[PDB]
Amino acid sequence: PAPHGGILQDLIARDALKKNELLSEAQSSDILVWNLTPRQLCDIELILNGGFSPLTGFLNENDYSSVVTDSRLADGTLWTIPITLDVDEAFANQIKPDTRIALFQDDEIPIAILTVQDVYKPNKTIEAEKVFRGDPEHPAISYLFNVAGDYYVGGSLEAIQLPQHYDYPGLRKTPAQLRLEFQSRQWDRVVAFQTRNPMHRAHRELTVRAAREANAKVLIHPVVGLTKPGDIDHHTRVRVYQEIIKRYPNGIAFLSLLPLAMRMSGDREAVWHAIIRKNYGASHFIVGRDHAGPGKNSKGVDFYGPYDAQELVESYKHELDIEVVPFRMVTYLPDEDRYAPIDQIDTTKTRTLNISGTELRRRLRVGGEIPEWFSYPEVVKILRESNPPRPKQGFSIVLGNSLTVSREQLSIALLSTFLQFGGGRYYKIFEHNNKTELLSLIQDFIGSGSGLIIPNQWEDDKDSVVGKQNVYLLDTSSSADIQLESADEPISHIVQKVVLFLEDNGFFVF
Amino acid sequence: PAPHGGILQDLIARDALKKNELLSEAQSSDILVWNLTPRQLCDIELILNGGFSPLTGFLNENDYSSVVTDSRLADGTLWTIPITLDVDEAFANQIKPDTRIALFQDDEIPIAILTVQDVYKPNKTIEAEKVFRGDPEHPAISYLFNVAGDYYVGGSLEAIQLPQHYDYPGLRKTPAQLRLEFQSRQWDRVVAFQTRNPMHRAHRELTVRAAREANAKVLIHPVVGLTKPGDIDHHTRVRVYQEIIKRYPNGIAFLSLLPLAMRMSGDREAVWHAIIRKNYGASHFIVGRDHAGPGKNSKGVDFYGPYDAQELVESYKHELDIEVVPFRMVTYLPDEDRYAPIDQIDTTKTRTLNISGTELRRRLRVGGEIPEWFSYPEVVKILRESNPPRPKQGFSIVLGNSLTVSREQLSIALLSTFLQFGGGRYYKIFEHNNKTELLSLIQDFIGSGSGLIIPNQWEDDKDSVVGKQNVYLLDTSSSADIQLESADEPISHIVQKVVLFLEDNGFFVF
Amino acid sequence: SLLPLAMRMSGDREAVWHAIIRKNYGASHFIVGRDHAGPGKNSKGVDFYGPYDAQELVESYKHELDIEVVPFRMVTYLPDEDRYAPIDQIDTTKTRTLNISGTELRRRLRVGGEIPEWFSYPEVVKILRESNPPRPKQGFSIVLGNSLTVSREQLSIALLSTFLQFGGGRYYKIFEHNNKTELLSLIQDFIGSGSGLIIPNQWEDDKDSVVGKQNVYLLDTSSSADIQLESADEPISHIVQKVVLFLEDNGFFVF
Ligand SMILES: [Ca+2]
Ligand SMILES: [Ca+2]
Ligand SMILES: [Ca+2]
Ligand SMILES: [Ca+2]
Ligand SMILES: [Ca+2]
Ligand SMILES: [Ca+2]
Ligand SMILES: [Ca+2]
Ligand SMILES: [Ca+2]
Ligand SMILES: [Mg+2]
Ligand SMILES: [Mg+2]
Ligand code: NA
Ligand code: NA
Ligand code: NA
Ligand code: NA
Ligand code: NA
Ligand code: NA
Ligand code: NA
Repeated sequence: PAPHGGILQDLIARDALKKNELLSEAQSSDILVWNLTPRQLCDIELILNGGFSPLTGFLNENDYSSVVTDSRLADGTLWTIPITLDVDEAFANQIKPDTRIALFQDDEIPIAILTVQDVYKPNKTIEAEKVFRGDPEHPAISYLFNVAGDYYVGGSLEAIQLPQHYDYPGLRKTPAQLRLEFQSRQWDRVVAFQTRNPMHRAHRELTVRAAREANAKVLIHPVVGLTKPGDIDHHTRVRVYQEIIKRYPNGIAFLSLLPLAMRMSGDREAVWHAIIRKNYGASHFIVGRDHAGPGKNSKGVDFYGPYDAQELVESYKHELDIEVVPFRMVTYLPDEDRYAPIDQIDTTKTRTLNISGTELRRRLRVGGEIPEWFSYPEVVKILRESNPPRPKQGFSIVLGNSLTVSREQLSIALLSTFLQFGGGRYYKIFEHNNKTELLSLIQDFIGSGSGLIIPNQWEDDKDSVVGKQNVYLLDTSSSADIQLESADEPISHIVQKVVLFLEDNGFFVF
Repeated sequence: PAPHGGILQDLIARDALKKNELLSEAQSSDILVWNLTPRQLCDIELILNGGFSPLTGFLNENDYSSVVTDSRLADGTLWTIPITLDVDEAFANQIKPDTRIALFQDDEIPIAILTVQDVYKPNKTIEAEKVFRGDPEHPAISYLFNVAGDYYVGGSLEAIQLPQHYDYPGLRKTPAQLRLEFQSRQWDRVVAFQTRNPMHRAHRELTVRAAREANAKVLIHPVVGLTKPGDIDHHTRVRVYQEIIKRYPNGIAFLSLLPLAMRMSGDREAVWHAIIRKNYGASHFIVGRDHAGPGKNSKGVDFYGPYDAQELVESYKHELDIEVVPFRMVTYLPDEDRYAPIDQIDTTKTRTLNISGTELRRRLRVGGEIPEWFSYPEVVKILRESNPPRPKQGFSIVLGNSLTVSREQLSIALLSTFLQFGGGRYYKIFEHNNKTELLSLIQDFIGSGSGLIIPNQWEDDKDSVVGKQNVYLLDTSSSADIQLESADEPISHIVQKVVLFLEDNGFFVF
Repeated sequence: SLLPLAMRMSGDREAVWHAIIRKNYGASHFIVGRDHAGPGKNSKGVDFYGPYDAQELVESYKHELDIEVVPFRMVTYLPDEDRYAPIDQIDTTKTRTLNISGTELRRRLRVGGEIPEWFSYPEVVKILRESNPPRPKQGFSIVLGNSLTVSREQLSIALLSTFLQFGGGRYYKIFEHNNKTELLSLIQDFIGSGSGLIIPNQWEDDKDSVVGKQNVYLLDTSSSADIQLESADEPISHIVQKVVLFLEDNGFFVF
């Protein structure tokens, strides 16, 4: 269907003949520069390539306010997620309306020139409540307060070039490009599938049934910008998509990556996804259970109800101009060797099997088997590689502050001991000297599968620098992972405690 | 047989009742301390545990000189390798005869008290020529000049404790201990096998035949102190020995580790090995082809003739007091599915197969198959782990000084590109800032299998800090591993050059 | 169909006889092979019959045998073509051919080695391996020679305890025959059963015939001993080693 607002605002194409001129202005000595944050790069790419039609810049306060309370742009155009350029006070003060500023990437690549319409300090409590529902634990609110700038700069954009990406150049289709790809194949009915996760047999099955019921071709449009915190990296995920797309019948599916920065804003985001896919050329879209929802908070309560998304999108059905296909999740029937829509089988009368994310995570952590009815083997092989089991995981042993035995000798004892065991893990007694440049290397070593022995703890005002994954404290204190019987426990006893701890946790296997 | 000189100089046992007294003296405030170098720890352990009977300390000049020219101690006792305590001038000056000094390990563990008999500056050109044959490339001469102190301190030793080791506590038998292990099994004929390498089927076969011909039990006595430069680490090797010892018929073999510091001094060392094994309780010993020889020098010439060792040991036969079993190397006969002594088959009349070290190294580098007739599978599995093939090897790409493209962008491009590929290798753009504390981490990352992208070169006065294995220079210069067409070559072209280079070299496999 | 014939291995005469016999059983044709029904060569390595005596003799009686004799066209395997072809059709020096002699087949079976499907069908090879197991599965006997002055009761006990350490499932027995025929005749049955027997003393020479000599080894100082002792009073532990390593060299034990 036609782009939201009727026109594809592909600013790259619009400004093609001003590229040199704009590029030269961006590189002028007198122009004020702003370095785009990683989320802003995600947003500006979608504005510049028309992914966010009718947007043609970051929202000024007039539009922003309507989006916050009315879920629309001041002109009444449905638009549920505010896209603004958040800056700090120091920069906001240097700019006034009509000021033209340059937006760079990595402090070296000019992306666009923004003509300032306004500068304002939004009430983040209202946005937090109105747009994201108010739970301080909602990733969007966390970002809203802890990362986002306190001042929004609204203004019209002029394009120099889209944010630079060196990976998957072939798959990052812009709206215009994707539309031409469909057009060259004569596809005029396309159902799009959103995801920020690996795809298993069930996803393959459900998307194909969608294709069959909507009489449409399939578009697997995964998000590769910012997704939920803790999600699997997009490189791993792209590898999985590239693998699963080969499992569809020839000529029925197309894989294209979307550099979107999700807010995990549930029902509002679901609407936004529909609009965005319409701009990219899809005729149909599937909205899932708790679509774009971040789940439950600490108190175990739902950030959104499982059907809020589908209900909200349905309420805007008459103006979305993109058909929404009903979400029919499928489950595996052992006794019939097939998948079937969950709404068609009687739980208490028919056998069904499925592997929850929690269980999948466990199996991967212990190197256990994962059945082909759940996920294709080539897909599982990829997941095991990016997330190796414990015998292949790195780790660190931190000699606590309470230790009175010789740190130099205990570290040497641990090294010599670990080195006896096989498995190929690399070991290092690592001294950081409380230097940040060294502390930041700890998780890289662990990520590399290495075993580090750290002679002493770093200062508390440095915790933030070190990731806590697979990092274990050896100390007399109660908060120690490997508790010492006493501060002067004999080195050989300590060594045993560590070895058996690592064994119990799967790092060593004999 | 009886220890060389007639008495096992086990100083640990001799001084058992002075341990507290000696320990207290070593920890006195006024006593002069010397930190033992890694080779001296190897030597003192063998002196203290009687491994070097009749030695009871480091050689004074009187004995040392006789060993250098006469191959004997001043009393006429056969002794071919000088064992001295080499120190720098600053320390030598602080000591005079009768001075009692303490010998520590790791600057914290007291090993012994040495009563200085003399202090002298040896003519290292004579020792180099007389003891090690004079080739400046002989590892012993290299050490003699580049590492060893210029002053020898001769003196009698009193034991506090043997050098601390936390790995393989069970297998490091002292002479007295090994002798009791043989005695408890009623073994009175034992043939010992020396090695600083992995053991393959041929070694298993030849040692068993030795046992059969000498009517003796087998002692696999591998060196785990210092061996030849470039040798496989002893942890890997011990794993292999522990594995192969299980392939002998029950009750025929015993595995014990020897903390010797080899000099790779060919025929002289061969004699020394015989003496040492006699002290440890062996009745027989096998002297191999080019036994304890370092091979050929740069000009491709032999450091020693292949039979110098066997000939020298044979010339001392009447006073060694340990039988030397003839070395009968075996080779595999495909057509008969068996190994047979090489001196029994006609090369041109019978089929024989064998895998040279060079070829073994290749197969391991490319992950190729290695047949069970060559080495037991459990042994090969261990070698593959410590020395993984290229797809599992780490590496570094150094952005040369000639580069005029943006280093920050080229590094980012390489990262994003590498991250597309699968395989689980971990990647890092690593900035060392010419800091030693960071440069020394490069090979640890590579040893961990990681891929590092280094934005700029380090200063030449730092080369020594970084190992050169799997480190590749991207530069316009001729000495670059990955040569740029020009200093400003487009980033995408450079990326391709690197990817294809790494592929050609096996790091990436598609 | 099985024929309860008692062959005489009488070469060409027997070949004729086989033709007659098959005619009686109803065959219209018969193949006479190379050295058909021949026993091979004698000690001096000379042929009991010429390779074509049989075919020639049968051919000379062709007009009265009343059964057609089909020419014998032996086939060989062509690796490069994955097929068998008549040996009389290929040029030895121009075309690759593979084949496994009886001697080699026997070896492979004795050592448990692989035998390729181009030579014999796997189900056929499985059967041959069962009736003729490789050395690790073969029985054997160790006879303590008459020259031994060490204690026979202790050496036998030492050997037993030692063998019992090793795995593999072979059953062991210190077997006393007391020169009784009823016991001596059981030796090869035990060996045929895969068992390992330790025999404390030799039987009288007028009894040799009763015991098969397969896998029976003499431990003695004499020159004709399979496992030669350094001396009659060699220490028991040394003797044990000599035996273990001998059995290993010969494939009975594998570690
Ligand atoms: Ca703030
Ligand atoms: Ca719920
Ligand atoms: Ca205490
Ligand atoms: Ca010097
Ligand atoms: Ca040579
Ligand atoms: Ca240029
Ligand atoms: Ca013949
Ligand atoms: Ca005697
Ligand atoms: Mg882009
Ligand atoms: Mg020690
Ligand atoms: Na429409
Ligand atoms: Na999904
Ligand atoms: Na709700
Ligand atoms: Na002696
Ligand atoms: Na060797
Ligand atoms: Na020579
Ligand atoms: Na003839």
